[PDB]
Amino acid sequence: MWYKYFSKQSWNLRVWRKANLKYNQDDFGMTQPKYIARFGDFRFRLVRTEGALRGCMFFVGFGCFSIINYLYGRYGYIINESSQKRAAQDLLDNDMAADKILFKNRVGAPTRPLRSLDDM
Amino acid sequence: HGWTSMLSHAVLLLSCYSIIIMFLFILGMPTLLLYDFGIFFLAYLKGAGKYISSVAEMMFDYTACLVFYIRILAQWIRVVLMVVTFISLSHYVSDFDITNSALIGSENQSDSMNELNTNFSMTYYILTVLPGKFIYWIYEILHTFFVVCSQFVAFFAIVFWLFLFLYTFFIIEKHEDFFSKKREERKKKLKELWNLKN
Amino acid sequence: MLLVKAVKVLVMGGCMLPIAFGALGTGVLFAGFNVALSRNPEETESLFNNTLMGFALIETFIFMSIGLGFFVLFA
Amino acid sequence: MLLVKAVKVLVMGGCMLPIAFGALGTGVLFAGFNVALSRNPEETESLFNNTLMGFALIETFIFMSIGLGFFVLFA
Amino acid sequence: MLLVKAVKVLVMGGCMLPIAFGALGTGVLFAGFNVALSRNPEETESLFNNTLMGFALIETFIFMSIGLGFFVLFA
Amino acid sequence: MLLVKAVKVLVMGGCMLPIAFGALGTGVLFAGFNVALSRNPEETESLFNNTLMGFALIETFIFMSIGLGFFVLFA
Amino acid sequence: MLLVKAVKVLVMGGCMLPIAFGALGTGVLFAGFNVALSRNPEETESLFNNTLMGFALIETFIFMSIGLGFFVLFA
Amino acid sequence: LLPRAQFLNLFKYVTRHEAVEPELEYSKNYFFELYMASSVYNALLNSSAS
Amino acid sequence: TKKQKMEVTLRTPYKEYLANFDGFSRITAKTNEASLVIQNKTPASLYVLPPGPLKIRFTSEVKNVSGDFLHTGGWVIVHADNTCEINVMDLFDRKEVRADQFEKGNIQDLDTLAGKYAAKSRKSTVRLFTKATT
Amino acid sequence: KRKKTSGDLDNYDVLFVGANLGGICSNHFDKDTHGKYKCFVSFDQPINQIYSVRIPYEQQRVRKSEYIHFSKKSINQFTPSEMLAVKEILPEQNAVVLSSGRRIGYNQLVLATGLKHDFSQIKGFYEALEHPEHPVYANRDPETWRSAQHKYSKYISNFKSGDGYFCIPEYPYAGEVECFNFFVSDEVWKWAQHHGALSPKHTFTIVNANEKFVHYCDSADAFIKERLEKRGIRVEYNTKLLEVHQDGQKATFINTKTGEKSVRDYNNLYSIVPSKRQEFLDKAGLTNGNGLLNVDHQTLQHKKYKNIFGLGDAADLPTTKTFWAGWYQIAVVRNNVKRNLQGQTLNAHYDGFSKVPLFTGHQTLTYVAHSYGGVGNWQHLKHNNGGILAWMRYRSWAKGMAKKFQDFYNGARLGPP
Amino acid sequence: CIEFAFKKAGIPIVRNFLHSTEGVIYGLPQRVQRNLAINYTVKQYKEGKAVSAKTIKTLQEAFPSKGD
Ligand SMILES: CCCCCCCCCCCCCCCCCC(=O)OC[C@H](COP(=O)([O-])OCC(O)COP(=O)([O-])OC[C@@H](COC(=O)CCCCCCCCCCCCCCCCC)OC(=O)CCCCCCCCCCCCCCCCC)OC(=O)CCCCCCCCCCCCCCCCC
Ligand SMILES: CCCCCCCCCCCCCCCCCC(=O)OC[C@H](COP(=O)([O-])OCC(O)COP(=O)([O-])OC[C@@H](COC(=O)CCCCCCCCCCCCCCCCC)OC(=O)CCCCCCCCCCCCCCCCC)OC(=O)CCCCCCCCCCCCCCCCC
Ligand SMILES: CCCCCCCCCCCCCCCCCC(=O)OC[C@H](COP(=O)([O-])OCC(O)COP(=O)([O-])OC[C@@H](COC(=O)CCCCCCCCCCCCCCCCC)OC(=O)CCCCCCCCCCCCCCCCC)OC(=O)CCCCCCCCCCCCCCCCC
Ligand SMILES: NC(=O)c1ccc[n+]([C@@H]2O[C@H](COP(=O)([O-])OP(=O)(O)OC[C@H]3O[C@@H](n4cnc5c(N)ncnc54)[C@H](O)[C@@H]3O)[C@@H](O)[C@H]2O)c1
Repeated sequence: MWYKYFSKQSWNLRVWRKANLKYNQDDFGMTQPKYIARFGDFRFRLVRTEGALRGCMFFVGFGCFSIINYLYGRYGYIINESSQKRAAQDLLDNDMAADKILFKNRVGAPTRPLRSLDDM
Repeated sequence: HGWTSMLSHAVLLLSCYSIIIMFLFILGMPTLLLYDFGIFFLAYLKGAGKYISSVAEMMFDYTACLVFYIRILAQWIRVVLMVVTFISLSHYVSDFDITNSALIGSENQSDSMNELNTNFSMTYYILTVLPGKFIYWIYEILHTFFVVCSQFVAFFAIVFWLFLFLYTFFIIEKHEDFFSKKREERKKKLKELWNLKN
Repeated sequence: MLLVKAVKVLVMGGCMLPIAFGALGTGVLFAGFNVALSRNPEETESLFNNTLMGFALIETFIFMSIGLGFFVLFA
Repeated sequence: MLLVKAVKVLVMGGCMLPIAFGALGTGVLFAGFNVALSRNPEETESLFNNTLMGFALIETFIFMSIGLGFFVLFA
Repeated sequence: MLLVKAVKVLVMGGCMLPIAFGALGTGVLFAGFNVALSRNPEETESLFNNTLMGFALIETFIFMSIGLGFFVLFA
Repeated sequence: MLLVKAVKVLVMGGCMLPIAFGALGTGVLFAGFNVALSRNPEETESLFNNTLMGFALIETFIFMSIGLGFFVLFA
Repeated sequence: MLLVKAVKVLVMGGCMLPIAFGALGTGVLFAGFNVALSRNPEETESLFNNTLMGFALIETFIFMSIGLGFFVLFA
Repeated sequence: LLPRAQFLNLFKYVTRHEAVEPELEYSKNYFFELYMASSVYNALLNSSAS
Repeated sequence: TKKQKMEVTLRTPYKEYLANFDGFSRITAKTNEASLVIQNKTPASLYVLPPGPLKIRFTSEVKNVSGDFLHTGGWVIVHADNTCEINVMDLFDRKEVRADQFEKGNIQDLDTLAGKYAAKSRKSTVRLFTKATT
Repeated sequence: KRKKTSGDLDNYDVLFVGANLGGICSNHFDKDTHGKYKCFVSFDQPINQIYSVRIPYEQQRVRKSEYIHFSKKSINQFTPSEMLAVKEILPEQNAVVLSSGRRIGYNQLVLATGLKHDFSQIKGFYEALEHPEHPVYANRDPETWRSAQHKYSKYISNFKSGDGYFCIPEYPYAGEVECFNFFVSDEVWKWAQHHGALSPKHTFTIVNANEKFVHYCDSADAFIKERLEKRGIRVEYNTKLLEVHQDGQKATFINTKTGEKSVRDYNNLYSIVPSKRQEFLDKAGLTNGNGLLNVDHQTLQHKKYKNIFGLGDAADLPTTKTFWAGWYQIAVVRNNVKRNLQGQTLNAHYDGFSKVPLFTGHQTLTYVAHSYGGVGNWQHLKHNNGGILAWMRYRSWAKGMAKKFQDFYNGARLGPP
Repeated sequence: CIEFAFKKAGIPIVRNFLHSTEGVIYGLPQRVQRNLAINYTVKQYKEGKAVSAKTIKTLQEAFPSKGD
């Protein structure tokens, strides 16, 4: 007679795999939008819940961020080395132009940069 | 810590270890709480998402997980205040004025006893200057008591009390209620004894 | 180099801005407590327990700023 | 170059402005919660729920800026 | 060049100013929603909906500001 | 050193900002205490204690700033 | 060196900010005291004492500010 | 006449006629007396005259 | 749907003073929080007046009424159809105040939570009536 | 400055019957004449659902606030309004009697009563549409649903199995092309069969009471029937839904051609609400045949009773009864009506332009543009097979159209031109 | 205070006016004094169980309260 002493007020939830099945995922959460495409539908279809998906992407994110950070260290010069060489000579061209037009006192200090707009 | 003075070469040995024990085990309490939640731990913190993009929510979930810990670690700045405020008082007391002019029959004749010692402070020293040093003393210690007594409460009332009030709870629903009905049947079995008024 | 240092310290001063607003937000919070208390003092405990909770969150951000403050000053 | 970096670290300091308004904004929300509670303390549940929810959106903007801060500081 | 570039990243920081006012504006909105609820909690769903709606409009400005930021940062 | 010291002392001036907001928070707090006292004077002592109590939370930020002020002024 | 002295006197001016907020805080304090008196004139003397007391706390910030100013102006 | 319990639950819905000088929690119980005493006082007179 | 300019009704359980009157121009009374003023077009609202003074201005002089009274307590309702009704326990004129006749045997009270408010109110009205005579 | 005109009058010079399109014309009629005339408006329903964004609404790309609009908003403040339907119309006397009974006179009458929905044509339909769980769906939301009910968005999602029926009533009906969602459901249901969410033994057939989908455009209807077969959808013509049993999920269909009725089990039923002709327009001798107003195809003026006009859906016009078609029908009525009050001629002619999007995919569409003679413009059936071009046009209509119907009712934004 | 007198104590509004005028009944004319009078009888109704006389009218006699 254990069911005689069972309280039906525990039926407020249907817990299965640490998840309540009586959750309105159609009106709340990432699953509410019905304009999701083939990829997002197949993604939720696998996990059935946003709480489980967000949990896995939490760790998969560090994996991707820690990887692209490595590829950008190992590789990366393939696409930005030109902008670095560009800014290198550019940083020398403007420096060379500064020494030409700048007031240097008896010591090598630009004490009057506000002499004109070009000096600033 | 007085009773631990001879147990080592550092009187504060047991205290320097405990501050570390106190830090690591408080640091693991939130970590074990997320492990207890499971893979849904992010819904326990932030709730349901808003956007269909997992990359978008991934950023809002990292904040909630950071905020989850900042609520804890940011409270250790309270311990920094209690220490800094406690050290400033020790520095004022350890450096407080004590001279041969307050000693009875001093033999330290080489410590300013046989020298001409004037100053450029206010006169009526014991009526003007010396009380002011005691006035500041009372401020340093009252400011210390109010700080250490207050930061002590706020630390435990936020790290443990409030932190667990936000992420944990107790259910009002029950699954079994067989005590209520057995007590009723038991009370009818003892009806005759109660009639005698025990 | 020396300039960014002068800026690093300058930013550290800005951290005292929430320290200012936190004081104002307190006077406002405690003002509501008094009026709320004078309105219905029988329910003090509830009104009160919610007060400190709010305040805890208030100065928490204040400490948070100091964190970023020393960070940018040394990172 | 060096100045652009000096401005970047400065923009990072500006992030402590919402931190200030968040404290004031928090004191206000909890100030009304007290009064709103004293007026009708029977409904602690609903009011209290709305408090933290509102608080969430408030702090949400706080950390959003902090994220924006480190972004401009390194990008 | 770098001067205009310095102003670009500088404006990018200014976008955190509405973020501060958005935080304060949120506390005021919910503080009223709380008081508005304790007065007549019969209209939870109504008041609640009107609340989040107004909040949604606020994020429009917030996102609008950030959008203006990156735009001016690169254009 | 001397260059950074100049901005150090300038930052120390920033600590006078909470000194301003703390005053305003005080004027507002005692205002609520007075008006609230009139509505229900039966609990005067209760309100009075909470008033000064709230004020203690104001000078908190004050001393915190000055402490942080002299600190960066020398650290 | 010379600039350090210039920023010192500049900070000394910053002390006039709490002087401004203290004025507004005082007006607000007496503003509530007036309405408070009209609500319950039977206790005018009690309200009055609390009015000046709060104001005394305001001048504390004032003396605290100028004190810091004159200090940083000479230290 | 409706009882006290039914009157209060009905009176809280009052929104067209503002009640802020005395708050609604006090006004609801006060005007209930007026509603009840008015009928009683009038009934006694009619019966006493009869 | 709507009513004319206004109508006021001042009634007392033992006498009716104004079943319906339109000549009055303004009404002012003292509530618990503060003094209010009810006149034409006053929106809907309820009020409860403690034993305070009630002053009402008359465009044309009404017989037997002075326009200044001290009531012992009453209810006020401003109906939706621009109509206000004042119902007080009793009414009298200031000229019949007969001051200095207070505290004639009813000073004794009981030390309880209810007796506390009883004495509180009694003292509040005494200070009020004394001022009302001025 | 200006004072609101009076509504408690015995007669006016202009009278609008309708708020969806009859309100947009009035608000446009005043600004064209600068308020020289006093016009009255009388609608029947308080709410006007934006059916032009019905499909983005079912996709929850449009909140319920941006899809539900009151009739008062379409009407301006100066013009009075009253929610009482006309009980009868007497053109010989130039007056209109309302349900209450107050006789009102007029000089020019504009009718925008459109097609009135009649849920009673299908027994048990409304009661099943209002049930928050039953799989019976419709084209509009009942007025009993609150802001927390989103059953409309579960037609495509909750189709795990069973027999599905998309029913189309007998022409004339409202929502010819703006309510055809059998191309988005196919793409969404093609995915469900891929990962098993939708059982493989399911049946979806389009029950079209009429013989053709688009009556006044052969190019569009030929494209639809061509695309439906390419997708693999089945259709049944001359069959109209007749009854719906909410207990056993039985749908009673009837083939008007053969008069043979059948009963079919259903598990996901969608139907476009059927219309119904109003008798007060037939008793006055204004409609012709089907029940639409007998008006000129160019000037929109009624054949007889030249002082009366008609536009919207109630008008008998050889074109698609869309909303953009209404934008060009209000500019004509405000012109001609402006000329009748001044005795001038009618120089405004309606070309029969109508523009409505056809959603060819979950996030793709193509515009069905055609004039009176079914001739399409440069936009007619372009980027129909999907692509980047159709994808952008879709986002422009879903995320940028519902926010525009607020201005249309206010007046800040007028028609396209 | 009329509001707190009812909240923290079960004092009805009518009883408050009575306690209010209680201290000024003599100041008011005799016309009003005769009006402020309550005297009746309450019986718990069996043949002769109880006979209660309600004459105080200010304490927990006519208008009971929580404080009493
Ligand atoms: C570039 C530098 C690279 C550096 C190196 C990087 C190295 C990386 C290595 C690793 C690879 C990354 C791995 C990622 C996965 C990691 C795990 C994970 O995250 O989980 C899965 C995760 C799933 O994503 P999700 O968040 O769940 O999806 C969102 C929704 O749920 C989706 O909702 P939905 O499914 O319902 O519908 C989605 C979509 C509908 O989706 C579709 O319909 C598309 C489906 C089409 C399928 C077609 C198939 C074709 C067949 C294949 C080929 C056949 C071959 C044919 C024959 C060929 C013969 C040769 O609907 C929409 O309308 C979407 C919104 C509109 C689009 C917004 C895009 C904004 C981008 C702006 C950039 C503009 C640049 C233009 C430049 C163009 C020219 C260069 O995958 C990813 O996150 C992908 C990575 C995203 C990272 C973004 C970071 C960058 C942010 C933008 C930067 C902008 C550019 C800046 C540089 C510009 C320089 C010019
Ligand atoms: C320098 C280092 C710094 C880092 C320090 C980090 C240290 C932190 C230590 C934390 C503790 C780690 C220990 C984890 C224990 C896990 C044990 C376990 O496996 O139990 C499972 C357990 C989940 O089980 P459950 O929750 O009890 O119930 C599951 C339900 O019943 C299931 O219901 P359902 O069936 O509906 O769910 C569906 C499914 C959904 O799954 C999915 O989402 C699907 C994903 C997609 C899969 C790919 C699909 C591909 C499809 C291809 C299809 C192709 C077909 C094409 C067509 C073919 C045609 C033929 O869910 C699952 O089954 C997956 C759940 C298990 C995921 C495990 C994730 C944790 C991995 C951690 C890796 C780290 C390892 C190193 C640890 C280091 C420790 C020293 O895992 C957890 O609970 C994880 C809890 C984590 C909480 C701790 C978080 C700590 C955060 C640390 C970062 C702090 C940041 C802030 C720091 C601030 C400054 C200090
Ligand atoms: C027909 C007319 C005939 C008569 C006409 C002529 C009348 C006489 C005119 C006077 C002529 C000038 C007098 C020159 C001779 C002075 C000889 C002498 O022994 O002076 C030594 C004495 C010490 O100087 P020193 O030894 O040469 O050292 C040189 C430097 O000080 C060293 O520099 P430092 O910075 O290093 O020194 C620190 C500085 C520290 O800085 C300070 O000066 C401290 C100042 C803080 C207190 C200031 C407030 C005092 C008044 C408060 C009362 C206000 C009441 C009203 C409030 C209204 C608010 C609007 O000084 C001190 O520390 C002094 C400490 C010793 C005094 C403290 C203890 C005194 C005991 C008081 C108990 C009184 C109980 C009644 C007993 C009466 C009989 C004895 O000199 C003075 O203090 C001068 C006092 C001048 C009086 C000031 C006003 C007093 C008002 C009291 C009102 C209450 C009584 C009402 C009476 C009403 C009568 C009508
Ligand atoms: N997809 C659908 O099911 C659907 C349904 C209705 C409208 N619409 C859209 O609305 C557009 C224009 O709508 P419409 O103006 O042709 O008609 P309508 O649907 O907007 O209704 C006409 C207005 O007049 C009122 N009305 C009807 N009979 C009335 C009567 N006897 N008395 C008083 N008022 C009466 C109606 O309540 C309404 O306010 C259409 O082009 C169409 O796109 C679509």
